[PDB]
Amino acid sequence: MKKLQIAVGIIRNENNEIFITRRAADAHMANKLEFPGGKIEMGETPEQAVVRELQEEVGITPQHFSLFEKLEYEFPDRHITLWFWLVERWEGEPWGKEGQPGEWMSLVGLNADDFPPANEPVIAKLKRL
Ligand SMILES: Nc1nc2c([nH]c(=O)n2[C@H]2C[C@H](O)[C@@H](COP(=O)(O)OP(=O)(O)OP(=O)(O)O)O2)c(=O)[nH]1
Ligand code: NA
Ligand code: NA
Repeated sequence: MKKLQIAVGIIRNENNEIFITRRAADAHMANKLEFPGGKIEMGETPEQAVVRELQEEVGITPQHFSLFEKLEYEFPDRHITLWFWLVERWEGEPWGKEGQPGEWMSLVGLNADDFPPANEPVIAKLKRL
């Protein structure tokens, strides 16, 4: 099975809300809630990837973020490594720049069942911040 490196951004505002998008019906992990992000490309670092992905997907430039969690997940047909970046400062206002659903969700109200299963320990970790 193919093995991908994925960089995602946990976009947290000052009211402890997270900017969460929903994946398309024909995507892998279809219809799931997600942190915006995507594939790290050849020639780019994980730090560069999360910046580029958040610019493409939601129209913000992260600054002074940090690695919140790195983990491996074996899906039924693919293995990925997920780089979860905590993004607490950024330029711009996040929106559905690719036409995807996107909105602010209270951290305490997040339900891990709504996300890909790889996100479960990260969501649990965020809720103890
Ligand atoms: N973006 C994102 N992906 C996640 C999360 N949790 C999780 O297991 N994934 C998985 C789903 C996918 O298998 C993979 C992300 O791939 P993607 O479809 O977002 O990649 P991409 O946008 O770069 O794809 P492409 O259209 O550029 O080719 O990581 C998450 O919180 N955010
Ligand atoms: Na991508
Ligand atoms: Na993506």
